Amino acid sequence: MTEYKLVVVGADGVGKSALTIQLIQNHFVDEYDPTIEDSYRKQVVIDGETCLLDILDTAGQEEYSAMRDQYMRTGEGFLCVFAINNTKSFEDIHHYREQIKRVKDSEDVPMVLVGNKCDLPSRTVDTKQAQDLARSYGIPFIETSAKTRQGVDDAFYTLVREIRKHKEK
Ligand SMILES: *CC(=O)N1[C@@H]2CC[C@H]1CN(c1nc(OC[C@@]34CCCN3C[C@H](F)C4)nc3c(F)c(-c4cc(O)cc5ccc(F)c(C#C)c45)ncc13)C2
Ligand SMILES: Nc1nc2c(ncn2[C@@H]2O[C@H](COP(=O)(O)OP(=O)(O)O)[C@@H](O)[C@H]2O)c(=O)[nH]1
Ligand SMILES: [Mg+2]
Repeated sequence: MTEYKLVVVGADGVGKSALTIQLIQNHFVDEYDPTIEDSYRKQVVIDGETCLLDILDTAGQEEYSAMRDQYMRTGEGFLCVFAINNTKSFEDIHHYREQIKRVKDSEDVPMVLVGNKCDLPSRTVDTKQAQDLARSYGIPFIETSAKTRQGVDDAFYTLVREIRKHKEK
């Protein structure tokens, strides 16, 4: 069975854990332990292919040990998540993309830009801003809500499709 290693990265509080738990459990958590970094497996069918998705939901101290470099280097594609009500989390996307490029030693790593919390009314990052950023990176952009499940399947499945396109060479 085909396995895909997905990694969810981004600032604290953008909804990485809520997105992961929505995908895996079809339920919205109002709180998820900020001390829990972990990987979950989910079997799905994407475009007729039965896959195993291994989803690493990242958390912990900001540290750049060689061990953590190798841990991140195992990821085959990355969801780079910001929240559309938090401009700082959007400005931090550059950082996460650069760190992925660094550990993967490539400018062509499967990535999807995810603007989460799209159910909230207090939007500070406009859609055009995010699509412009994603266009400049050459990656898809998807708006999601872990609360309503809007866009959640599409974000993770689009990442899988990006990994397949990379694997085809
Ligand atoms: C509370 C919590 O769980 N986290 C916080 C944000 C994400 C997690 C882990 N921590 C963390 N933070 C940052 O950047 C935080 C900012 C804001 C304040 C100072 N910095 C720099 C920017 F301004 C943002 N980055 C990381 C981080 F890069 C990694 C990590 C580490 C290594 O060695 C490789 C690597 C490769 C690819 C990656 F995507 C990431 C990531 C993420 C990598 N680990 C934790 C980070 C604080
Ligand atoms: N309204 C709304 N709240 C969300 C959404 N995603 C996450 N949250 C909330 O934002 C807070 C932080 O989410 P969390 O998953 O812990 O973010 P993480 O730090 O990136 O893992 C929690 O209270 C979640 O309930 C969303 O799409 N909409
Ligand atoms: Mg979390």
